[PDB]
Amino acid sequence: MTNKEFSDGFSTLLNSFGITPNITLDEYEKSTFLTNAQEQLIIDIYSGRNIIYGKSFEQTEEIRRYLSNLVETYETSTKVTGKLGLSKDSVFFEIPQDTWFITYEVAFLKDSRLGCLDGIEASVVPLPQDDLYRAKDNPFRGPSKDRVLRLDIKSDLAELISKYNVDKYLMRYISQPTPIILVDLPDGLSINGVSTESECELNPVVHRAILERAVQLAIISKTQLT
Amino acid sequence: MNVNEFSNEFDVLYNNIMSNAAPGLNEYEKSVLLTKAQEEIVKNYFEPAGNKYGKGLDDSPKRQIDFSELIKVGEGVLNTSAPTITFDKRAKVYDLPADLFLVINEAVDTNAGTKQIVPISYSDYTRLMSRPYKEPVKYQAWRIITTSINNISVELIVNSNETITDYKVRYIRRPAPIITTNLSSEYGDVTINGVSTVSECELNPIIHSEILQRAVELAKAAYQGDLQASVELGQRSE
Repeated sequence: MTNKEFSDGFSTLLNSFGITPNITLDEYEKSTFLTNAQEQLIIDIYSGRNIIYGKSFEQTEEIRRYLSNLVETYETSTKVTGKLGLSKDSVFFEIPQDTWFITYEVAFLKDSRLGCLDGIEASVVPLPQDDLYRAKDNPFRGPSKDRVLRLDIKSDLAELISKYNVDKYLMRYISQPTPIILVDLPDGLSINGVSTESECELNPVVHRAILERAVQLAIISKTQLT
Repeated sequence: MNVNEFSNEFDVLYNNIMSNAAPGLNEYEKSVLLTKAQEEIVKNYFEPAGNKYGKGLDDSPKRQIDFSELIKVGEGVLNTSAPTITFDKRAKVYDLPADLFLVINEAVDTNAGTKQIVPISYSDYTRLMSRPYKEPVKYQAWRIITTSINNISVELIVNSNETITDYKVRYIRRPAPIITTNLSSEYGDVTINGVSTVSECELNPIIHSEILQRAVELAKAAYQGDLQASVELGQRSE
C-alpha cells in the first residue's frame, strides 16, 4: 500500500466523517501512529513476543517475508584507537549507528601465529561481563582462532577480545525502518528526523497489520481517559 | 364543489346566519381568501406538525387522497443552453418544471441503471466531500440546488463514468387559484395569481369543505382586525 492508500484505509477503518460517532486524524497523527505501530510490531516480531505470530526473527517464512527489508550487511576494517578496555588484546570497532539488533556478526583474522590458516573467519560470540573473567582463560568458550568475544560499550562501539589480531569485522543487523510519513510535514516537525514523505520499506504483507495496529493505537489515544 | 357554491356557502357560513350580520364580502375578497386558505391548507397537510393529527403527505388514506389530484410527474431539462458556474466540477445542471410546489420523489435514469436521488443538505455535502470517495451509494444519486433564475435549477451528482439519460421528478403541482367570477372590470383588471378568469378548485373535493372553513376563519380574523387575531391565525401559514 502507498501513502495515499495508507491514509484512505486509515480513514475508512476509523469511519471518519460517517454518521456514527467516530475519530478524525490529521496526516501528522496518522503518520505518528503508523510509525509507532510499525516499530512496535517489528520489535515484538523480532523478540517473538507477538501472541498472534509467536515467532522470532527468522523462525518461519512469514517472519522472513515481513522483516526481510531491514536486514543490512556491514563491513569495516578501521579500529578506534583511544579507548579503555578489559584486556590488552582488545580492539574497538564503530557500529553503523542505524543498527537495531545485531543478528549475524563475524570477524576475519590476520595474524602470522595461526600459520596456513591466515584469513580465518571467526565467530563473534556476544559474551556477558559475568563470564568474561572465567572465559578469558577458557579454551572452549574463550578467544581463539575460531571464536571472538564481543562486549558492547558506550558511544556505539563493539569491544572485540581476540587472541589473534582482528583485521576485518562483518555484520548483518536489523536497520532503523524508514518512518511512514504521509505528507511533507511543515518546518520544525519530523518523525525520526525525516520531514518529507517516507514510504514503508517492508513488504505489503505486513502493511495491513501495521494499519490495524495503528488504528488500535489511535482509538487507545482518544479513549484512554473516558 | 364549483366556485358558485364556494361563494354561496361562504356567504351562508360567514354572515347570512350571524345575529348582527357583517357587510357581505366582495367576490375579489372571497377569491383572495379562498386562495389563501387553499395554500394554507396544502402547507398544513403536507407537514405532519402543521395539523393536529401529526400526519403528513402519505401518513393516512385521507392525506393520500388529499394530494392525489395535485401530484404531477415531470422531467428536468438539461441546462446546457447557456454556460454557468457549478459548485461541483462533476455535476450536471437540470431545470425543474415551473409549476413546482414541492418535490417528493426524484430519480435519474443512467446507462448504469435507474438511481434514486437523495437531496443532500449543505452540512451533509461538507461531511461527504471530506471523505475519500465522495460519490453516492450504489443505487442512489445526490442533489444540490444551484443558481436558480425564474425556476429551480438543480445539480445532479452521479458516480464517475455514468451518463444521465432521463431525470424524472414526481412533485406537487402549484395549486391554481379559486376565482368565483370573472375579475375583469372597466376600472382595472385585478388578478389573484396572474389570472382574472373563473378558476375552479382543481383539488379533490374532499378538502373543499376544509378550504371553505379556513376561508371563513380568515374572513372573520380580518373582520376583527386586531393584532391578536392576525398573529394567532398567522401561525398556521407555515
